[PDB]
Amino acid sequence: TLPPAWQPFLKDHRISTFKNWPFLEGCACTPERMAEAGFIHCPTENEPDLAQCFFCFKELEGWEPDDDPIEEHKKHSSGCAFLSVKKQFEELTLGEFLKLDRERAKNKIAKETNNKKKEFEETAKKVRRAIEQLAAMD
Amino acid sequence: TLPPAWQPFLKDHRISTFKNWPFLEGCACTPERMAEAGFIHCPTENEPDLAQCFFCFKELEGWEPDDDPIEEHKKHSSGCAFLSVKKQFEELTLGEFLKLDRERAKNKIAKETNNKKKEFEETAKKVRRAIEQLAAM
Amino acid sequence: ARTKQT
Amino acid sequence: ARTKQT
Ligand SMILES: [Zn+2]
Ligand SMILES: [Zn+2]
Repeated sequence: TLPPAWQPFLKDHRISTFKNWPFLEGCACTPERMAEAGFIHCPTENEPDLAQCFFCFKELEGWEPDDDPIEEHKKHSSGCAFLSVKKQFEELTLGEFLKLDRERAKNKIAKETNNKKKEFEETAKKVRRAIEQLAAMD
Repeated sequence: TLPPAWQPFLKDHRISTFKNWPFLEGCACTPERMAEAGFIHCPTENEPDLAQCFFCFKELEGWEPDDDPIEEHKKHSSGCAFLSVKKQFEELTLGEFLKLDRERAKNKIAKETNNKKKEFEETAKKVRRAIEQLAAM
Repeated sequence: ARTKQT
Repeated sequence: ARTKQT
């Protein structure tokens, strides 16, 4: 019907990921709302309320019932283009859609790159210290 | 970049299928032209100039240099929606594009169905003749 | 051109 | 809600 890579652009798909979301009727951050804001549910053992924007890859936990998912996306990743998108999915032109998918691809890379950077810096701190320790023992 | 099912909507993909097409510069039915008209090259041992509309699945052989592929598509499959499409691919809305892909899907089925009809009618001729032969002495 | 024949 | 721990 539509290729798996592109399904996260669809609100109905995003919604469907919220398998066991705790915040339901009565709350500001319902699945309908989380999905409208671009969030995929992707919980861990560690933080089972974990949610990620499919477009800018910002990850957010510690959700509270009165949290407006849009306000939170705006606050925590103000530069996310998905926020600027006013048209519905079917109303986009292919050029527009393709322009968007490229941005997302670039965002995914930037996220992966920033992760590798932080892990590498961590590995470098361990190595440096170990060598200093040997120099200290000297 | 774009899923294989959908690539035939792109002129540059269609063009690429014309690996060994004989009608090149000088001719009215060049690959650029054939592709613009919606044709995929899909040659056989049997007819190595074979070409199909990716959208309505009409198949046409016996191409001549002065053949304008658009005039031929119009002539031989006048009801093909791809002909009605005036916008460039990038200018279509997803709804419009999806409306089109559904029509193509239906067209594919109708073609498969009409082929099966023809094969069944062929098998029926062989059967009839065999029975007639056995009715004789 | 012309309709493929069978 | 807050950013992830990292
Ligand atoms: Zn985002
Ligand atoms: Zn056609």
